[PDB]
Amino acid sequence: MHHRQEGELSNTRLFVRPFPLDVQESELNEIFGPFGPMKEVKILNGFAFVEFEEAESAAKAIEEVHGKSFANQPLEVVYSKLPAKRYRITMKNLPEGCSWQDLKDLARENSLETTFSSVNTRDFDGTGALEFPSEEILVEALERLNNIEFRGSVITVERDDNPPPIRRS
RNA sequence: AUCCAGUGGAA
Repeated sequence: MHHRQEGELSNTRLFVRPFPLDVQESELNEIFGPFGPMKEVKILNGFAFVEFEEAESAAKAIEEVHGKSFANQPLEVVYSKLPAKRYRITMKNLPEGCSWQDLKDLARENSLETTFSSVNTRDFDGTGALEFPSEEILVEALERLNNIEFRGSVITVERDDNPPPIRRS
């Protein structure tokens, strides 16, 4: 959730609400399936967001699904928040004194700011990754957040040419 | 009734 909204989406994401409970990507692929190639469906507790390759396939499905049922409940699909790409980079550090909370405070106390922070490692290696709202923060982070000496450790933030947004929940 | 897109403030 965020206070900044626009409601001027690319006409592709479709927000659903009146789910049963065990929907879990088992009937969206059937209802939204014949409507278009459907890039992805992100169902989660209390709602879902289907997405299409064309503004036409999305509008068509909403026009036909916002007035029927898949769970003995009246559906009322509407347009979702604005689909958007974001940036990410690979970072290295030390297996101590770190959590995604500290990399958020670290990044924001220099000049830049992270939209998300991670420390994906099984044995906790200190290494992780950082997210950015655009490339103009990535190309700066590798010069400002690079090797600044954090807690006596060292941040090796560098661009690995991040993949597209993570698929599904 | 109704908004997440790595379902996060130590998690």
